[PDB]
Amino acid sequence: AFTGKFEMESEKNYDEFMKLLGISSDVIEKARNFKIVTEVQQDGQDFTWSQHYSGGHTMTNKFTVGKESNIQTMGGKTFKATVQMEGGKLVVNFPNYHQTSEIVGDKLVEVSTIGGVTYERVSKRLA
Ligand SMILES: C[C@H](CCC(=O)NCC(=O)O)[C@H]1CC[C@H]2[C@@H]3[C@H](O)C[C@@H]4C[C@H](O)CC[C@]4(C)[C@H]3C[C@H](O)[C@]12C
Ligand SMILES: C[C@H](CCC(=O)NCC(=O)O)[C@H]1CC[C@H]2[C@@H]3[C@H](O)C[C@@H]4C[C@H](O)CC[C@]4(C)[C@H]3CC[C@]12C
Repeated sequence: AFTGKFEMESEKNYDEFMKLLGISSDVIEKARNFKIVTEVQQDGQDFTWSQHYSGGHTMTNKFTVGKESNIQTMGGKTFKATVQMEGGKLVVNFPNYHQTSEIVGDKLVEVSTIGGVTYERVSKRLA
């Protein structure tokens, strides 16, 4: 149950990480300067995050954890894989991608891998 409103303030390897994944400039220009917000909603197996960035564009995804072909990017591009829970933390696995998504303490903490190279992110809640 990841639900809430969270503000980000940490980006590590950000400009290279988001390019490799397939952001041209759109989300990364907004993240480096303004640092992204979100509103999350989890209904057991069913999941939704909605994110918002500087000019007040929305990007959402809605998927069922352990189900496939409903999951989409910061840009909102759809993909097919199996999102998995392990210790209550959400992960996908790909040839080119991996990541893991969790709550530590009261703070929200994410650690990600593309092409074998690492990203990590940090956020504070105010729901
Ligand atoms: C507000 C931002 C948005 C990320 C973004 O779009 N950044 C562009 C960039 O990284 O440059 C992040 C910070 C940490 C994220 C959370 C962490 O992964 C932990 C936690 C993981 C859950 O599985 C789903 C909700 C969420 C709260 C995540 C939702 C949302 O994703 C958050 C709270
Ligand atoms: C940073 C990556 C990818 C960004 C990207 O590929 N952008 C391409 C584009 O913008 O064109 C983000 C975007 C959306 C994310 C997924 C969606 O938010 C849904 C899902 C949520 C769980 O916390 C973790 C797994 C999972 C499945 C997320 C894994 C990391 C993804 C795939």
